[PDB]
Amino acid sequence: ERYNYSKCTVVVRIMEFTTTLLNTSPEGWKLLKKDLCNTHLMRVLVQTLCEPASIGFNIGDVQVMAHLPDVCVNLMKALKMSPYKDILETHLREKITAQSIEELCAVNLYGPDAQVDRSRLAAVVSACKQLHRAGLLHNILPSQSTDLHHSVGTELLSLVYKGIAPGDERQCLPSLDLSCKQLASGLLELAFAFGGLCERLVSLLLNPAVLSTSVIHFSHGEYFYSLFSETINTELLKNLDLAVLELMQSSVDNTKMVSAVLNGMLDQSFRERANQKHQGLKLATTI
Repeated sequence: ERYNYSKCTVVVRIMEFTTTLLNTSPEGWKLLKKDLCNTHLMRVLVQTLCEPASIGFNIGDVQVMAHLPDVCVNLMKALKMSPYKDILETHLREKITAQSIEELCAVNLYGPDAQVDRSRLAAVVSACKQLHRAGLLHNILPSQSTDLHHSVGTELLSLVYKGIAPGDERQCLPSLDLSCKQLASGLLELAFAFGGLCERLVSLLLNPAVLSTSVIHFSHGEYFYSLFSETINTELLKNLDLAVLELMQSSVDNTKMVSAVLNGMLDQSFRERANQKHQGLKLATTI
């Protein structure tokens, strides 16, 4: 009860100290050469990022861990804008995230082994979101073959689009718990953390593939959109021009979908008008 909270304070402040000082100095790299031996704290940082409960976070207490990711992101960012990324770029990338990470997590199709899987799934998704927050994610992005970052577009489909569908065996449709809701949202944010997916995304939408059930049939894309509505339409809005042009023109023989998706565009656009005014007027003009 006390040793934890103490050392939690201590790590949080040492991280804060590093970032706000060993970086805010314009020639702080000389200080880095003074605090030369730091690989230790790098691994501590990354262990917190990846498995916070191991160190300090171990309290799980809402006020402290609320600010923990913010500090982590800021420190990560500082290490970006400063040199000495090699230790970052290596010691973080090649250890807490890899290609095999997504597949080796992807194996358990939300199995009854509940207390196990979505744990590390969520750990990874939170961590990667935090990375993108710091925007060092692309350094963890491995080299691919096409402008479309298969790295994450593929995990999109192979985790949800294939994942949500039991049509490969015509078994019972897997109901989603709020656990599944939040996990899916995280995965979607992941997919959308990388530019150049939306076209594939609408392809995943405007697909006349039909799901089976319970005997009724309903278009799989309709399920996918109806379920993850807010995140989808959000991201579609995030690149409104490209999505609009593709929705209009790449789409033929599309009655239900194109309608519904455009309505959703308009809707979730209006839903947030106090937040901004330059988002829908442009959407209106385009469509």
